[PDB]
Amino acid sequence: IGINGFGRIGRLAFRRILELGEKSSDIEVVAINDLTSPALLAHLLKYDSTHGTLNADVSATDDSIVVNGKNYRVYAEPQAQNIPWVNDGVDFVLECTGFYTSKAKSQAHLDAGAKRVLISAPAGSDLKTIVYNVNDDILTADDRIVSAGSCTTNCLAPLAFFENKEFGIKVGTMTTIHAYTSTQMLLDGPVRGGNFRAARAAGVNTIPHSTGAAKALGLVIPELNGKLQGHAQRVGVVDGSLTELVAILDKKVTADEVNAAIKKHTEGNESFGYNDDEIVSSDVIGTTFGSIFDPTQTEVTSDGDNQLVKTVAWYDNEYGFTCQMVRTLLKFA
Amino acid sequence: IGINGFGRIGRLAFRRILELIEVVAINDLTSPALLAHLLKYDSTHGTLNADVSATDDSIVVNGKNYRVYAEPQAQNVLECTGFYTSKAKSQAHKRVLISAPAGSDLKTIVYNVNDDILTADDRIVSAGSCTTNCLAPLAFFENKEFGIKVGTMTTIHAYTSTQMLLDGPVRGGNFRAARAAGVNTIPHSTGAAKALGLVIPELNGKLQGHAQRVGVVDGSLTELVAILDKKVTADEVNAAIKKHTEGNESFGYNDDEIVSSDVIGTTFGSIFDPTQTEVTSDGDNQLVKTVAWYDNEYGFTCQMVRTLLKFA
Amino acid sequence: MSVKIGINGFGRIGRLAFRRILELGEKSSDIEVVAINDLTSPALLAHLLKYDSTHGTLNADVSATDDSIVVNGKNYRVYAEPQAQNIPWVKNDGVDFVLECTGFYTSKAKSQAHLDAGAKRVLISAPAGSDLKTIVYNVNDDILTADDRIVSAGSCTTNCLAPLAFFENKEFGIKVGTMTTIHAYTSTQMLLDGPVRGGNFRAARAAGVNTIPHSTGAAKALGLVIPELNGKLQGHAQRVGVVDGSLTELVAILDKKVTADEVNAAIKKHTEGNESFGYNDDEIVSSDVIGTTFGSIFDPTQTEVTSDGDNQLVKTVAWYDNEYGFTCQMVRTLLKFATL
Amino acid sequence: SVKIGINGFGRIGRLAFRRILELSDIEVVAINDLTSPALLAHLLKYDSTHGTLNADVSATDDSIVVNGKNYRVYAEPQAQNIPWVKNDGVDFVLECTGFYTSKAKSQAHLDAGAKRVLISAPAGSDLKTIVYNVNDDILTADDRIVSAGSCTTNCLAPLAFFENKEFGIKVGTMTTIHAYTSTQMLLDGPVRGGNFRAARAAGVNTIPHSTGAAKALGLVIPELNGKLQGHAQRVGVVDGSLTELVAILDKKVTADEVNAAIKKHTEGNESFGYNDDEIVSSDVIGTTFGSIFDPTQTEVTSDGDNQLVKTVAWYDNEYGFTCQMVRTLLKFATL
Ligand SMILES: NC(=O)c1ccc[n+]([C@@H]2O[C@H](COP(=O)([O-])OP(=O)(O)OC[C@H]3O[C@@H](n4cnc5c(N)ncnc54)[C@H](O)[C@@H]3O)[C@@H](O)[C@H]2O)c1
Ligand SMILES: NC(=O)c1ccc[n+]([C@@H]2O[C@H](COP(=O)([O-])OP(=O)(O)OC[C@H]3O[C@@H](n4cnc5c(N)ncnc54)[C@H](O)[C@@H]3O)[C@@H](O)[C@H]2O)c1
Ligand SMILES: NC(=O)c1ccc[n+]([C@@H]2O[C@H](COP(=O)([O-])OP(=O)(O)OC[C@H]3O[C@@H](n4cnc5c(N)ncnc54)[C@H](O)[C@@H]3O)[C@@H](O)[C@H]2O)c1
Ligand SMILES: NC(=O)c1ccc[n+]([C@@H]2O[C@H](COP(=O)([O-])OP(=O)(O)OC[C@H]3O[C@@H](n4cnc5c(N)ncnc54)[C@H](O)[C@@H]3O)[C@@H](O)[C@H]2O)c1
Repeated sequence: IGINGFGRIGRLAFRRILELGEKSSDIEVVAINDLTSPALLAHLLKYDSTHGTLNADVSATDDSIVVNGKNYRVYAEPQAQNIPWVNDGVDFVLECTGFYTSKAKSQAHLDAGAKRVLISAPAGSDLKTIVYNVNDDILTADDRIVSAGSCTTNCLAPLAFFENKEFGIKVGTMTTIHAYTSTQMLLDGPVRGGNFRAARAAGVNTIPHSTGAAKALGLVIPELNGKLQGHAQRVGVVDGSLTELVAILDKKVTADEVNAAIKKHTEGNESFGYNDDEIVSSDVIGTTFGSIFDPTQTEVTSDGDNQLVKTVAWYDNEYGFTCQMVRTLLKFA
Repeated sequence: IGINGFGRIGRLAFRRILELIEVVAINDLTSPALLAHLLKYDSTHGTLNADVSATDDSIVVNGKNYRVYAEPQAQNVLECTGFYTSKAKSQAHKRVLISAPAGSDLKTIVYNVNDDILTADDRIVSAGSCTTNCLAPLAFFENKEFGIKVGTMTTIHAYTSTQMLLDGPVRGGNFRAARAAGVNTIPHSTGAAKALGLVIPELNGKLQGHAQRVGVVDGSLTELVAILDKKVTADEVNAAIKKHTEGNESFGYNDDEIVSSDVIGTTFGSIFDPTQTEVTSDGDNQLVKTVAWYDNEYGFTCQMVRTLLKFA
Repeated sequence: MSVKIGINGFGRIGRLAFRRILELGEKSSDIEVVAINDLTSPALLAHLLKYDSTHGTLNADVSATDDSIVVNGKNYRVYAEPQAQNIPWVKNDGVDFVLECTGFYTSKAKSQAHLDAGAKRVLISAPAGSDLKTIVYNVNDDILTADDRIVSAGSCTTNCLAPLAFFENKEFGIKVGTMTTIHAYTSTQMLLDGPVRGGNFRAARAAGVNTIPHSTGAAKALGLVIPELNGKLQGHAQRVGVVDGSLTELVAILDKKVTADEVNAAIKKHTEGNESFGYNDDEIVSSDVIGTTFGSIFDPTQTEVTSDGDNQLVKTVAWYDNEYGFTCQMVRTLLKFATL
Repeated sequence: SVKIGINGFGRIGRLAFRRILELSDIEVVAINDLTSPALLAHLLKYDSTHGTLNADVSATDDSIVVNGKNYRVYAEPQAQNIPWVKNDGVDFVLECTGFYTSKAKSQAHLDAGAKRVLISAPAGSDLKTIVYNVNDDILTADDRIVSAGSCTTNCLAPLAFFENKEFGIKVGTMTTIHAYTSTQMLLDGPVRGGNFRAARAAGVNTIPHSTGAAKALGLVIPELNGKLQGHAQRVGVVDGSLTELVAILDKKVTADEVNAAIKKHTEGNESFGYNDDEIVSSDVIGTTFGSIFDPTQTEVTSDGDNQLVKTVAWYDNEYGFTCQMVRTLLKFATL
């Protein structure tokens, strides 16, 4: 594997692959590309303000990072086609930059000689978007450029998939109360894209924000195609998010009935977990699920024949999503 | 006018009454010196542009004396302590306005929704919660125009003084209220939806909802997801609700794509935000999302003071 | 057949002390915790032990009963007696020794209550006056004797400053010093501006959105830990908007003319194999020390010597996890104090 | 009227615009940045630190409109190609981009036809560094490119100047407990310059950080050249900072004596204020002083003949420093 973008997702992908050890023996990272010195990349891998200090020996050379006696070549090629990692025997590209979020853009990795590309984000409606343990089965040996979806997609998908299987979703709306991310502003100022809300200080604001996670969920769950919409509120934490789903269902239900039906689909599920301890956002930081169902927030509102059903799942939008991406990575082998 | 509880709401009530009626005395659990200091210097709302000092038994603002008591039992009124949230408790205090929900056995007033149910016989009145003053007008005018069959609310809400600075024992013993407010999204109860029946009787039993407490000092928004009687578009929802904001000092309007800190210091109980309106349709099934911002401190406080002035 | 601990105050320090004793396992075998006292339900105490916003989720089986907390099949009786003298844990649970972590018994006279309830010994998780021993493990744990009944583990700042000042003074001689600790907010601070116990104008202010100047006795009282520095240091804190992780800056006039390299090499040698006084030259920031087991971590990258002829100021800096770092120091002092 | 072009409509640039607007025979006529006028108008109107501008703010395709007055917005990354002198009559450029932090770079504004340039940062040793009400008197009619120093320089300079005047500073060290700034990272990641500490999430860290404010204070107070060093701790608030100074003085002093001596130099001083109410960082947000002396934190440590003196001053590193720069801009008109 070649990692393009050794950012939050790229470095956590590296940590996840490393900590899996033998359960990841079928893959091996060999090289990294970013816009930065190997010295700083080694430093950021080692010391993480959100996830703590890597329990491993981390150093840098003029052109690489060294972890536990193993050399990882670092390039600084802004153009994906000019990365010569295919010098390192790269077969697949983990595309984590946010600048190649297209079949047409990620084509560059296939030009540099990659077999396959997995993009760490939504990447259009014209390729497969995989949420592991929802639709990883649509993957075939012909697939060259695949989206691992967004963090919100990996949280919403299993909640919606199993809720719809059990009760039938006619229509739903989503709000994700979502940790701030690296595209946001530390202080009010000019932001790429020019968005009036993305421009605002992330740490001291609730910021309404677009996600396609609901609108595009059709790519992951065809039966929900065109049935969901939603948006995010970016709030003042570094990591840890929850998705609220409000839906009209086919079936009349109670909260207990919704919770027992969804919970059964979490039994032994490493992608879609369960928690009824009344956790809060920081409790999911470092968890390995893409989605954690929280029955304690389930709410069914009924007046005669009209019924609204609220369900909620937590997610570590960094490490939780990353563990989903790595599961999807391993399946590509 | 006696302010019981010179806290966030009590001190902002004092600032609001001053900047506009007159306060004559204050009760809390603290020295006059600290109360004068907290009135003067406010981490959320800035420095009071007035001369503030203390004596051994009072606060002085612009040459005017405001007597300070430290009596825990009110049996020794703007009730802002959070410890007298009942007709029975507030009995201790001509009239009492409680700065919070206070049960189903007295009137709960959201100014510019139901302040007209007030009569000269009313002695103990609830000004409702901050969330009630935000939700009420959004639900009232949305229901008037389109008919709400059923709705759920989520308020993305600033942390408040009942929450914990760091994980620890909290009064009430709630597992979530116990957790560090500044570094958590914390699911949290509000009665604002379930009890909205007290303010808007026809929405009784039609709404539920809850809060997510998030890591800002002040400034909140309410999301309402509803099944309506009428098929609508976002533009149609926004134009219909917006007309009810024209000249409305309690229910304002903003389409500039603001964020939470922009409402800090605003005088509305509720600010409709058309930019977040969302209609989801598959055949005959339709969900409508509407959103209103609120300064849960100063916005709610300006609502309480409007309700206070109507008592004269 | 070991010394049985009652924890009074299952707060930040109390719960982390419990986690530290648990994770030490056999290295803590000559201690065992049997009982807890606080102002709350066992259900909430078990919840707070399990889920920690700063230090993460306890890798253990945690539950509650009507009157206790259960960790890994082991029962820990929970009382809710606000008066230390009325905690029946001596007769009920066999408590030898009280770990006093409430902040409300921060005196020989107040902590006397535990000796009245029948405890042999009390270790206070804070400064507790100038009339009992204040121990910083690996500076002065040697002044402990079997006669000692009520002992202070010092403050977090004391456990950070003490070794930095002790070894700096040993190598160069401190004539005079001032300290500033840039310190995480703590549970005594306010979430939003308002009335605070003690009435302090600064402690009253919203902790998350302010730099708040604040008293520490850590410098003034450092004499209790290091007699030769007695009356030579003063200092104060700036409380800043993080949940945990602090650093102490020491500015001193030394006997010796020095360079930064010379100060760093001399102090560093006293960190070799030192479980209490660690070393880090990776250019870390506050969050990097959250969960570290040192009371103090020397940071040579911040060392600064300012010279104009014969006038010289030396700035040295050490990080500390004011929660878990200090707690690991308190537990080291606990394991010695009980085994005396 | 004094006619101003703002280059860089960032934190400092937008606050400079607010300050000049609220003031006095000074007027902004044009703005240059790398963004839409729509977003610039939005950020001027709504400020997460300083609140909502009490004025009517709108945008056109090429300008910002405030209270029926048009302010042309350019998007020229090269200072020499900003046509604001011929188009808008710009006299003085307020350089607030961070990318022209040199006599040689800011020369570009003089090439585009500007009379003078004031740079909102340290800008080297080969032009004057002015802290208003310390050394604004060294300005002459020949000075065309001037540094306003840093926020920390405007806080430290008066504290050190008046402390040294009264007692003589032999040697000092500074720590500024400083709000996070726009160069810092919202989350751990690659940062320009590659600094291991500047790379770290600003909102959840105390981050040790360089300032030249002490080492280069020689530019403002020549006699303290080589006598001071120091550094910053970047902490998790949006704005509001304090400078601690620890010094060996010529004179034996008490805290009361230090406080009375320094306080005298704050009387009527619009640049170097006084506050003994036991304030905290947020209380200085929106204040107009470059420095606010806080006697409550004064500390003298003595053993025999060895004495350390700790003094402290607060500063709104945004609006306080900005009010200092606008003061230096108005003095430019008297030249
Ligand atoms: N952070 C999350 O919660 C999260 C989770 C799921 C999806 N994602 C997606 O993953 C991607 C990465 O986001 P992130 O949070 O890691 O951001 P980040 O800014 O931390 O990571 C981006 C990294 O890519 C590097 N980079 C940028 N342009 C490059 C180029 N042209 N060539 C090489 N390297 C380049 C940057 O220097 C940086 O290190 C985005 O597409 C994002 O939407 C993020
Ligand atoms: N802050 C908000 O967003 C908001 C908005 C609407 C309503 N409210 C309600 O207003 C009330 C006050 O909340 P707040 O945010 O001002 O909190 P706060 O804690 O700052 O104010 C409460 C004040 O009352 C004092 N007090 C406590 N017990 C007392 C007693 N027995 N006698 C006298 N004084 C006593 C406290 O010392 C404190 O000064 C609560 O009911 C709250 O639910 C809060
Ligand atoms: N937090 C730090 O960084 C730190 C570091 C070292 C020292 N300390 C000291 O440790 C002590 C505790 O501080 P903390 O941060 O753990 O605070 P905390 O508020 O989290 O813990 C105090 C606990 O004691 C309980 N309590 C209070 N009064 C009680 C009583 N009368 N009886 C029983 N339980 C009672 C409270 O309910 C709470 O659970 C203080 O003396 C503090 O100064 C704190
Ligand atoms: N923020 C503070 O506390 C503070 C205080 C004193 C000094 N300063 C200095 O002020 C300057 C600006 O700092 P800031 O915090 O306002 O930063 P900022 O990022 O908020 O502002 C910089 C602005 O300049 C614009 N810009 C960048 N390059 C440009 C170019 N070539 N042409 C035109 N516009 C360009 C950017 O779009 C942005 O709007 C820096 O030199 C900084 O060191 C900052």
